Amino acid sequence: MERIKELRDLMSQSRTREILTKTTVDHMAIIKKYTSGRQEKNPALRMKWMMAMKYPITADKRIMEMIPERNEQGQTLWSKTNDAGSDRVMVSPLAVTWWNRNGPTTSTVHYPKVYKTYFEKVERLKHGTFGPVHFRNQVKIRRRVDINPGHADLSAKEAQDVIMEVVFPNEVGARILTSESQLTITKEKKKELQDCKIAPLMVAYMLERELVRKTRFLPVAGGTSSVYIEVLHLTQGTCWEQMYTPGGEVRNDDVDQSLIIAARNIVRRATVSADPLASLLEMCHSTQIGGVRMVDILRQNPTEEQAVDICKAAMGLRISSSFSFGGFTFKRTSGSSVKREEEVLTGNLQTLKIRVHEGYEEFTMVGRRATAILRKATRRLIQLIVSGKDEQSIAEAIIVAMVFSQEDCMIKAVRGDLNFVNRANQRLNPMHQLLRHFQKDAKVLFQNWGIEPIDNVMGMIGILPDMTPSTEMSLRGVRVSKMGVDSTERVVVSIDRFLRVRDQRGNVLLSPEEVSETQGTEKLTITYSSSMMWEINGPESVLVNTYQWIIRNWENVKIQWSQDPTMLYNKMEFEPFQSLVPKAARGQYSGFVRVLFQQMRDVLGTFDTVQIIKLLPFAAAPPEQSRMQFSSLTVNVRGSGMRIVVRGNSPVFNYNKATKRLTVLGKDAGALMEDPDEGTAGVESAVLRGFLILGKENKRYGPALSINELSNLAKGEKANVLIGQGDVVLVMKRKR
Amino acid sequence: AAAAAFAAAGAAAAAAA
RNA sequence: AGUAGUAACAAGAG
RNA sequence: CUCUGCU
RNA sequence: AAGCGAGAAGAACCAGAAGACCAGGC
Ligand SMILES: *O[C@H]1[C@@H](OC)[C@H](n2cnc3c(=O)[nH]c(N)nc32)O[C@@H]1COP(=O)(O)OP(=O)(O)OP(=O)(O)OC[C@H]1O[C@@H]([n+]2cn(C)c3c(=O)[nH]c(N)nc32)[C@H](O)[C@@H]1O
Repeated sequence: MERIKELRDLMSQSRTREILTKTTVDHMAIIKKYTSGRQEKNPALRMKWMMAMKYPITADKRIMEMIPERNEQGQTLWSKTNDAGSDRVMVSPLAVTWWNRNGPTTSTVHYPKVYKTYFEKVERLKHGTFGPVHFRNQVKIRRRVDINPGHADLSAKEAQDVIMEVVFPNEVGARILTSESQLTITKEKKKELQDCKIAPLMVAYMLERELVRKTRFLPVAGGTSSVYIEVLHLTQGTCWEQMYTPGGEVRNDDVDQSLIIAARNIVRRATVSADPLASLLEMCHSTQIGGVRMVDILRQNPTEEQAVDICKAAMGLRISSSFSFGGFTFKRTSGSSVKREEEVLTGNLQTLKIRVHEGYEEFTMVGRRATAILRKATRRLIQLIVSGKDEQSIAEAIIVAMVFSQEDCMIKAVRGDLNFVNRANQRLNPMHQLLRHFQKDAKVLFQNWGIEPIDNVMGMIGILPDMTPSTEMSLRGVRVSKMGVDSTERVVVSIDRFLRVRDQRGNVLLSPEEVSETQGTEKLTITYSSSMMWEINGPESVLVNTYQWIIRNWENVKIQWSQDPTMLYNKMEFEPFQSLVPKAARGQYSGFVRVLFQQMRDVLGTFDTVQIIKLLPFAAAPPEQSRMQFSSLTVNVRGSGMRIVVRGNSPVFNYNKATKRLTVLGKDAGALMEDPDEGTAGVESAVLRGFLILGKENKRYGPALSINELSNLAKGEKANVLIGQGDVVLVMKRKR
Repeated sequence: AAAAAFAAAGAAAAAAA
C-alpha cells in the first residue's frame, strides 16, 4: 500500500523519523503551519512580477509524468526545479492551458451536487423575473441580513455532525445523529456523493456553506432574505430600484414574515386615513410581496397576526384572532387590554422601556409539545394551567407564560450579562431578550417568583421550582393538568370603517390599537404600485419622500397654501407622515402648525419657504386648539423620537443656503428655487404661536425667557426669549 | 395537531437538573 | 548622472 | 562558475 | 426575534444476653 510504504520511507530517514516519533498529534496543529515564507504584503505586485518569469506556478511532482515537458512548439511546460519549502515542482501557465486543452477528461456530473449552492444561484437567477426599474430616493439602512440561509432545522453543530458523517464517516468519533432531519439529509447526501473523487475537504467546505446559516451586516432597502441579498447589487441602488423576483421556491417563513411586515405597515398607514377600511383595501389590492400580489396571499397564508387578521377581515376572510409569542400561539378567549409604554429597571440594573398591556385578559396557549390556559392582569399572572407532555415542555410553557406576564419579579429575576441592544446599538425587543435569557437559565426566575399553597385539586397537581411535581405547594398561580387539555377555528367577523373587527356578538376582537408598533424589515421585497410609491416604506423613506414630494409640487403647493390651505392639509400625500407622528401629539402639532401658517399668511411678508416645507406635513391631522408652545415636533422612527426643530437647523431637516438644498436625515431631497416674495428680513413670524420674532436681542426688554413660560405675556410687550440652539432673540406678543 | 407557528429564542431551560 | 527623500537604489551572496 | 529578485 | 471559532466519559462501586434483685410512675 502506497501510504504505508511512504510511512516506512519516512521512518527510514533519521531526521524525519525523529520528527515523526517526537511530535504528537496535538503538536501537529502547531508544526503544520510551520512556514518560512511570510504572507505577501502586496500580492498584486508580486503576481504581476511573477507572471513574467518562465515558471511561476507550482504543481505536484506527478505532473512530470502526466504532462509532456514541452508542447509541439517546444515551450517548456514544466521544469526539474523543486518548489521552495515543498516537494512541488515549478510550472508555467502553459502547462495549465495544455491540461485544459488536451488533458485527461473525467466525469463531472457530481460537481453540481457538491457545489449545490453556486448552481442554485445560477438556476434561481436563470428563472428570475425582471420588472421595471424605478428611479426613487432610495434610503438604504444598514442592518444584519442573511447571505447563506443554511438548513434552518439543523443548528451549526448539527450541520457539522452531518458533514462529518457524510464526508468522514470513520472519523466521526462518538457522535451519533439523533434529529430526524440529520438522518434524512445525511442519507440523501451520501447517496448523491457516491463515488465522488472530489477532495473531501472541498466537499466538507461546500456542505458547511450550504447547511450552516451565515449572516452579514449590509446596507439594504428591500427584502432581507438570501434570495434577495445575493442580488442586492442588481436590485437596490443609490437612486433606483430594479423590481426583481428571484426564481424557484421561497421559504414559507420568509413569506410569512414579509406578509406580517406589509400588513403592519398597511394598517398603521390606513389608521390615519379618513376612510381606513377603503384605504386598507386599496393598499392590499395594490401591494405585492416577493412578486406575488398581497390580495391572493392572505387567502392562502394562515400566519396569525393581528395585522394579517385585520387585512383578512377587510377582504371577508375568516380570522383566527391569535398571535405568536415565544413559539406559542396565543388566542385571547376573553378580556381586553390597551397598550402603553412604560419604563422598568431589570434585575441586572439595566433600564428598559417595555410595552405593558393594561387590563385583565385570558389566553389559550398552544405549542408543539405543550398547551396551557392563562389569565393575567397588568403585570400580574392571575393563573396558568399547563398540560405539557414532558417536564421540558412544561418548563418552556411556564417560562413563556412568566415572561408574557411582564411581572416585576420576572423583570427583576434577570441575572448575568443580558444586553437589550445589539452590537450595532439597535434596540432589541425586550420581551424576546427576556425569553432568550430565561430559556437559557430559569433557576433564578423560579426561585424569585413565589410559591402558593395548593390543595388536592383533582387532576391539577402543582409544580415546584425544582421541576418536580408537588401536591401541597406550587409556583404562584401555576398548576399542571394531566387531562392533556388541547382554537384553530376561523370565526367569520365583520370589520367596520375604522378597522375595528367585531364577531357576530359584537365584542371588539381586533383593533388597530393592538397592532404592533415595531417597524420591522421584510424578508421578501415588498412593492407598492400606486401614484405615491412610498406609502408603506419605513420611517426614513416616508420622511424623505414626503419632503421631496413637497419640493417637487412646490409651485402649486405655494398657491394652494396661500389661497386654500385646508385642501392642502387634506392632501393624502401627508398621511403616511402622520402615521409616523405619535397619535397623542398629532392633533396638538397640527393645531400649532396651522396657527403658525395662518399668522404667516396674515403678516405681510415674513414668508419662509423652508419653514413651510418643514412644517407642512404636520398640518394634515385635524387641529386641536391648545396654548402649549412647541420647540420641536416629534416623529417616530424605529422606536426613536426624531425631533424636527421649529426654528433653526437640525439634522432631521436641513436647508443648506450655500447650495439652497434640503437634506432630510442625510438624504438629499432637492433644491428650493429662489422665491422673490420670501423676504425673511430677519423677522420670521412662523415659530411661536402668537409671537413675532424681532431678531437678535438687545438686553433692554429682558435678560431672557423660556419658550413654555413665555405665555405669561399679555399683549404688545416685547421680551427676550431663549428659543433655539442657545440663541436668545427678541420677540413680542402679536397685536392679534 | 399541536404545532408552533413560529418559535423564537433558544428554548429549553437549565433549571431542570 | 538619474530615481528618490530624512535613506536608500544605482545588483547582492557564495 | 552556482544561487536569489518580498527573506 | 436573535445570530460572528471547538466537546462526553477507561477501569469498577448486624447484631440478641438472660436471669435475679432494688428503686420508681402510673
Ligand atoms: O419578525 C417579527 C414578526 O414578523 C414581522 C415575526 N412573526 C410574528 N408572527 C410570526 C409568525 O407567525 N411566523 C413567523 N415566521 N414570524 C412571525 O416575529 C417578530 C415579531 O416580533 P416584533 O415584530 O419584533 O414585535 P412584536 O410583534 O410586538 O412581538 P412581541 O413583542 O414578542 O409580541 C408578540 C405579540 O404579543 C402580544 N402581547 C404581548 N403581551 C405581553 C400581550 C399582552 O399582555 N396582552 C395581549 N393582548 N397581547 C400581548 C404583542 O402585542 C404582540 O401581538
